[PDB]
Amino acid sequence: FSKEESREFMAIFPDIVRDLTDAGRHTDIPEVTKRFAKVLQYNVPTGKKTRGLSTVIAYKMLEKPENLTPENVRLAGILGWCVELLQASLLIMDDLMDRFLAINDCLHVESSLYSVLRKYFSHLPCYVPIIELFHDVNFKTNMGQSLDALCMKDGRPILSQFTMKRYSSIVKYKTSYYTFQLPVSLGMYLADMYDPEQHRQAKTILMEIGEFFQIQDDFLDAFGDSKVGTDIKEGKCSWLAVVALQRSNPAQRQIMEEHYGRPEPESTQIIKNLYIELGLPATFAVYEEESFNIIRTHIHQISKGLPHDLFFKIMKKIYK
Amino acid sequence: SKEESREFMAIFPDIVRDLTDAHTDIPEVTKRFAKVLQYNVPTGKKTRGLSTVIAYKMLEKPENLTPENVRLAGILGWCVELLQASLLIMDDLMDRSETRRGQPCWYRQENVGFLAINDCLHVESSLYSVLRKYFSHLPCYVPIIELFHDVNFKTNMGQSLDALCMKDGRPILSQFTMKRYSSIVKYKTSYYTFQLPVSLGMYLADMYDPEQHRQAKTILMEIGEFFQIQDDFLDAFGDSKVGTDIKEGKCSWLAVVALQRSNPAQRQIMEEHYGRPEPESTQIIKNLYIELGLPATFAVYEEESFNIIRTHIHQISKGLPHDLFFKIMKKIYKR
Ligand SMILES: CC(C)=CCC/C(Br)=C/COP(=O)(O)OP(=O)(O)O
Ligand SMILES: [Mg+2]
Ligand SMILES: [Mg+2]
Ligand SMILES: [Mg+2]
Ligand SMILES: [Mg+2]
Ligand SMILES: [Mg+2]
Repeated sequence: FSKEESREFMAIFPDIVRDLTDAGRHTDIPEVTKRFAKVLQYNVPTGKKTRGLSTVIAYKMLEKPENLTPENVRLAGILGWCVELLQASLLIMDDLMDRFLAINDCLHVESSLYSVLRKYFSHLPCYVPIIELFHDVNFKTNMGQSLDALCMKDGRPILSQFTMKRYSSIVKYKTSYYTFQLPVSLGMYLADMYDPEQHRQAKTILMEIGEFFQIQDDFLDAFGDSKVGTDIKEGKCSWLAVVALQRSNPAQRQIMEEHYGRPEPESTQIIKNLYIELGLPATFAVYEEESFNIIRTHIHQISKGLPHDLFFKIMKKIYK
Repeated sequence: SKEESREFMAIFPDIVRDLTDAHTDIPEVTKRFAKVLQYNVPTGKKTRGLSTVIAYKMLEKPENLTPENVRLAGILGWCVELLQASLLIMDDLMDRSETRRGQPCWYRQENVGFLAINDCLHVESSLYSVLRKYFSHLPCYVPIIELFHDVNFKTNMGQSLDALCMKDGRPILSQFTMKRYSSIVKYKTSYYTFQLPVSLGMYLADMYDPEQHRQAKTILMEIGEFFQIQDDFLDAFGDSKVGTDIKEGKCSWLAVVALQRSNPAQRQIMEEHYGRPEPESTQIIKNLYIELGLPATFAVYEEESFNIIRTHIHQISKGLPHDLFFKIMKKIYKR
């Protein structure tokens, strides 16, 4: 993302806060409105904002050059901030589950994106497709979070649940829909691209990119150079654990059963030692090459009048 | 009405099928979501859902009241019950309550706990899927979507304002003012309990006049305030549900009026004993409420508020039916 893109995007955030905390309306509840301004200011604008900026990039690469006015690029930025409000509601739910922030702040921040959509988009043709997309992505993300939770019982990982089929479903529902599909489908709708076949072709490639993203992330959690990775300690349904269980003989399976998802640092080292023994680094190297090649092929094959450069830009951001 | 109740209840199983049995690659989580809906949504009294059907039947032109349109009103009623189910799942986790209406709180069930947050967000999100299935081709679609999102935002402001009356599990009695109490009841309860069912009935009847919605809101916020004050009164003085508002340190009408009427010695009793777990501390507060004559004060408020609201309903103008607001009044005041 360019300096211009990053700065124009960040310039919108203070307007979003004023919009949601009823600036100019003279509210009967100033103390709780002032608190909500702090909830937004403290939790929404501080990250890398990759999902929000991806919404702007998608719109710029899908729209006709002649329709790329400062006004339309700003609307794309506002949609990007709606994605970042959803991201913030999900990160807040994570902070609450890990332990100023109240439990209902995640519901409140999620609800706030619909107020922003109504303010800026209610008179445009893309309004109902956009609100229906957010509704559907919200429901699917909740299904993904619940599927992830069904891999744990009484504080212990259920290793029988750690299948590649279940892993692929968790990544798709919990992460890929809101992280990869939502920004691109928002860009398409703002560019008045409603063709189901176009949305379907984009979704197919973006779910593939999303799966590589999460597998790379899972690999680096254990084998990256250090934040310090806690997936093993937390008993997470990670690609490493799924492939470990595929490759394990009964003795190796017993090591996973005894030491996976334990608080003792020694147990994390025992699992890392097993991942090394099982050749998960070499397996990841093969997956990375084969997955990159398949995704590059599918992007080159993209039809229905969709631009390739958008998907290559997204892919190159993940693989580098 | 028996017929109205049974008609309404007959819709629920279809809504569960719409949300779980219509994502074929993830059956374990759709089966679980059916159980979340079945536990939290259809048990006990469905007053808000049924009030949506009643409001519609009193707002719509008699000739337009088909079984099909009455069923759409019922589906909107269930969307209100879906919103309520989401709010109470979350509130019970926040307040660490044991039961609601005798049922163990959802978050307390095996292997839920803080996963109740995801279930809250999931149940709330689900009502928009119901709206899309049944209303996407009707003119009322976007107004109804916008009303649900706006009421959710306002209800969250109410819950957060309620929380600003507590610090580290201790009530902040300086926050217990009638103006703060009125604002909590308006945002936290009255919007989703009273405004939402009536505004849904109006939209389904193609009544979009902002002035009509404004006139309805003014009366329904007044009725909503008496409703919660009566509820607060009966928590302490009702004949045994067992009231735990004092133990929980709630910003109740009783606590607010007690602090208004208290001399400095009586204030110190509230400061020492309000929101404490000890049964003797609840007894001390109840005894203070009796000493301060809160029963007589409630009796006077009940009479005066009934007369003021009745006068305000007589003065309602535009097309709004007076009989709807009198019927709601009769249901709350029981006269
Ligand atoms: C946003 C959000 C989660 C709102 C909850 C609204 C409601 Br309704 C909360 C219930 O209110 P309260 O806890 O004061 O009494 P009780 O639990 O019925 O005894
Ligand atoms: Mg990770
Ligand atoms: Mg409660
Ligand atoms: Mg509460
Ligand atoms: Mg009560
Ligand atoms: Mg209670």
